[PDB]
Amino acid sequence: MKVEIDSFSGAKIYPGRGTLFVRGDSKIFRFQNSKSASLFKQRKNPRRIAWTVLFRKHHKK
Amino acid sequence: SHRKYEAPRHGHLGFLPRKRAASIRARVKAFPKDDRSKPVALTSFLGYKAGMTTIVRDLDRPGSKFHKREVVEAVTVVDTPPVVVVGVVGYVETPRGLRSLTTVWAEHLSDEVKRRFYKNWYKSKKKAFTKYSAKYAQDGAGIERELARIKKYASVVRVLVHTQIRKTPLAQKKAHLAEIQLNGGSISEKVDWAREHFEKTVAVDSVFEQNEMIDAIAVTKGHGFEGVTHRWGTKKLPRKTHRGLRKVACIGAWHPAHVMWSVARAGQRGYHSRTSINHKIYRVGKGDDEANGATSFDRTKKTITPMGGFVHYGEIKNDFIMVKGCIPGNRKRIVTLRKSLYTNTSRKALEEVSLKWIDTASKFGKGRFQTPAEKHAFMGTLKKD
Amino acid sequence: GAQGTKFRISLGLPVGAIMNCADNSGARNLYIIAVKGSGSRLNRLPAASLGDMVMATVKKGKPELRKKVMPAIVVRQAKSWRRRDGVFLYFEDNAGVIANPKGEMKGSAITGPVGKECADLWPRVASNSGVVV
RNA sequence: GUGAACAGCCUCUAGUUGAUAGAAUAAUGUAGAUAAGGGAAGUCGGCAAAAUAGAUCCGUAACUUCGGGAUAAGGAUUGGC
RNA sequence: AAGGUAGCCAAAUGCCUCGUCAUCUAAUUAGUGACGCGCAUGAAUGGAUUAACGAGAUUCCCACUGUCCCUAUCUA
RNA sequence: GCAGUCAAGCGUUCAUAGCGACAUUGCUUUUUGAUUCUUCGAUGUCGGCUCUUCCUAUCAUACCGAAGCAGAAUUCGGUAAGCGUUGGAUUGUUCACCCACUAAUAGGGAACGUGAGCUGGGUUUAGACCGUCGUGAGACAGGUUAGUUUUACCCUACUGAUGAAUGUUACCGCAAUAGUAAUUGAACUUAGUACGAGAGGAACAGUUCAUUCGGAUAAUUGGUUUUUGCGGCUGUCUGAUCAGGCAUUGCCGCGAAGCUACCAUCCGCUGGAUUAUGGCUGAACGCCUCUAAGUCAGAAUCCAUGCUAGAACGCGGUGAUUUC
Ligand SMILES: [Cl-]
Ligand SMILES: [Cl-]
Ligand SMILES: [Mg+2]
Ligand SMILES: [Mg+2]
Ligand SMILES: [Mg+2]
Ligand SMILES: [Mg+2]
Ligand SMILES: [Mg+2]
Ligand SMILES: [Mg+2]
Ligand SMILES: [Mg+2]
Ligand SMILES: [Mg+2]
Ligand SMILES: [Mg+2]
Ligand SMILES: [Mg+2]
Ligand SMILES: [Mg+2]
Ligand SMILES: [Mg+2]
Ligand SMILES: [Mg+2]
Ligand SMILES: [Mg+2]
Ligand SMILES: [Mg+2]
Ligand SMILES: [Mg+2]
Ligand SMILES: [Mg+2]
Ligand SMILES: [Mg+2]
Ligand SMILES: [Mg+2]
Ligand SMILES: [Mg+2]
Ligand SMILES: [Mg+2]
Ligand SMILES: [Mg+2]
Repeated sequence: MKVEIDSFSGAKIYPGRGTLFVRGDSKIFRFQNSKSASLFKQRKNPRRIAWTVLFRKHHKK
Repeated sequence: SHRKYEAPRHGHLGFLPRKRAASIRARVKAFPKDDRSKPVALTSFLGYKAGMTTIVRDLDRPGSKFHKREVVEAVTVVDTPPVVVVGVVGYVETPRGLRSLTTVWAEHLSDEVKRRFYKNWYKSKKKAFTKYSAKYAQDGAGIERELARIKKYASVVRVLVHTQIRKTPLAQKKAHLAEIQLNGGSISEKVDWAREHFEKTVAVDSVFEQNEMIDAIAVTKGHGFEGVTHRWGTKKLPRKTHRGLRKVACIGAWHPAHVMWSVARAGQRGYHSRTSINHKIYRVGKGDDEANGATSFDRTKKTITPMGGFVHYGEIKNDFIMVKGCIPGNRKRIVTLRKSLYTNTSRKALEEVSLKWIDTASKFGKGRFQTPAEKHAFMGTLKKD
Repeated sequence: GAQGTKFRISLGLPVGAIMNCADNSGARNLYIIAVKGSGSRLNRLPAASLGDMVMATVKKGKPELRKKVMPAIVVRQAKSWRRRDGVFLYFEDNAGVIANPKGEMKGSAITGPVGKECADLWPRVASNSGVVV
């Protein structure tokens, strides 16, 4: 098998978990759950969401 | 006049009546045909449904698009601690059907089985089988006399077994007693096999094996009184409908001047006996084996129990059977697993299954980690520790 | 002229749905009036999914393609479906391409992604498709 | 107090706390709600429901009894400090 | 006694009739525009046309939606 | 409306492959008439929607016979109602007419099934308009518009649910009877093969999926939110702060558990006896004949296997059976 990475939060995605989204520009997005998928659809910036991997990297947590 | 348009009937008329089952333990109404030229073995086993999970495996199916490619499948786990043999029963053929002739019990019975014979166990004097045990106090002529009668007259032999309910995380403490038919060997061999196994345990791996099709017999989940719309799947009436719309508009013609048995009516839904066939075994699990949930590819040291335990059930500390797909009945319910009644060779059976990965994430939410070690490695140190 | 079979995909385009035109035939949208190979059940609308062949009419585009019935093939689906590898996926819109009954495309180019199921079933769609999934 | 406001919503003075009760949470209802993808294919009929909504700025057709049509249509903005 | 003029129409008025042609639709006994020997249109028993107005009768389009595909769930 | 008999002729030749004039015998009550027996101290009246069952004069599917059946396609007929027979535009429509999918879009009954099941568009109260008719009040199986759809708590039927009495009580079983279920298609391959001058163009076995239906199930995905679980936001109130009340669940985002969806996943068994039909042996009738005696193979048919219920007046095995 292969473990994926959430496109919004950076959480590992095991087989069968979450959903895969293909945008009009043929770019693939992966989400571990509907929480990050909903935040992605609301046009939220991952770097401003405190519990994401990108936020912790930016603030050196 | 004839109906304007044709449509198939709603519901199946062979599963009538839709009433509550007589007992919570579903009856086994048929056993596989006996082959006398084989060693004596059990034909069914008892267990408790724990929950469901997910596995990943390669598909071995030439001609399919997903041949030699990974697929994701749902499985059901049944907790199956060893059963204890506590008696035997002989049956005689009669023009009026099979008739039980004699029952012989073991000398000693644990409190688990004795609780089955009481409704008020805490107040009872616990006198059950006290006088019967005296039949063993002598040389055993009384016990030997009844065993000879079974050998001489009986044509079908079954053994009385009970589960070890104390080994499960359940709170019942009262064991389930059932009859299991013995197939293989002559009548004398069946009786001798039963006699030697008195007060002994029979493990699940001695009954079933890997890649074997089995049948599941259980009572379905109950839902109480239900309307026709969900009980039978009839079409909902328009929004304009006066006096309600979750009904059947016409329940019968003028003649015959009666409501017919084939018309959908509101009533009990669920808690029915069901027999589902052709379920393939994916894994026969060992209780004392660490890394139950490990495969030859994953190689991590983890049991079959998901993080936080099975929801509403608990942990799996005994042997288990992994069954592809879903099984009738809900969690914590006693189920009966039976061997198939025919030799299936549709190439869906006979396929060798090798698991690659077993999901052990928490089923109490959107679980993200297979093991506690994975969570610690991903998150690092916390304020708690 | 399907080149094989297709595992079942969730239906999301019943009769009456309008999807975008993904080729350069001059049409802008497709109005679905039927689905090839659909079954029969009282009150149930025929519905199509990725890789299905439908009968459609062009509602906006070149007038020479309007007011007539022509076959079409769905290449993108907004309704989520599960593949046999356990992945639920969906596209941003519904799109189709004009084809003849034999499966040959009327246009010569496809814009946007194309589902893997559609490409395998229809070789001509795969030839004119740039990126698959 | 909010706000254009005798609107809706909350409060002071004053006045009530009256309408048979307890337990449980089946079906079917009455009343109030939400729904993936499609979008009137439902139906005699878009019935019912949904969408729109205040204010400021921009922009506004045919026709016309020249008074209108007009908030036509169609866009942008709105907190706190 | 005079023989339907100016107009208007398969119109809420046409039996035959789902009239004929065009338009609208994948497909229309519907709608609209034309045609008129009009069973049985027609001039204060008022004819024809009309901006604005209408809890009036109709057709189509956009938006919108559990009306429907096909049902599910929650509260009193 | 449907089905026979006869056979002048049609069919290049050839009555009866498929048709069939002039005549003639029937069947049906899904047409409309004829009649006026039942109901006027009232049996709710058109169509649609919903739902069950029945009939076969069979559209499709199974197995066959026949052809002017080379193949492909089609046509006629037999056993067969087991299993299906749809989505839309216009019309109140029954009917009709087109578009399209499909293996196929067969015809009918059940008080012209079904209004204390719905709906109320039409017809068929009272308002109003038009045309023709009438001096007029008014008429029109002509058109047009607006017009209250009541009651079940009783008996039975049906769906589920308890239960006295068979020494008491408990556990494990038997199976009389009743019910019963699966369905159809495509692609690959067979095969560009058989067949055919050519054009064209199969089938059995095997494989992979799908359609309609059924029974379950909730690992996953999606829906649902009084977890009023966490966070955010407006107005007002508690002096401020903290933390809260009210706005009939204030509103918004996320949201476990439970429930739930061809919007999710899993599963849906194989033996016997036969129908049509094709045969064996074989008389009647020295020959000949599937039939008379006997007998073989045979259908989506039937009976079982399997599946559901368990007679509350059908039955068996086994445990323990009380002293103030
Ligand atoms: Cl049935
Ligand atoms: Cl309710
Ligand atoms: Mg269901
Ligand atoms: Mg009503
Ligand atoms: Mg869970
Ligand atoms: Mg929706
Ligand atoms: Mg949506
Ligand atoms: Mg319509
Ligand atoms: Mg309709
Ligand atoms: Mg309205
Ligand atoms: Mg006229
Ligand atoms: Mg006109
Ligand atoms: Mg005059
Ligand atoms: Mg008389
Ligand atoms: Mg009556
Ligand atoms: Mg009456
Ligand atoms: Mg009637
Ligand atoms: Mg009524
Ligand atoms: Mg009635
Ligand atoms: Mg009645
Ligand atoms: Mg009316
Ligand atoms: Mg009137
Ligand atoms: Mg009413
Ligand atoms: Mg009984």
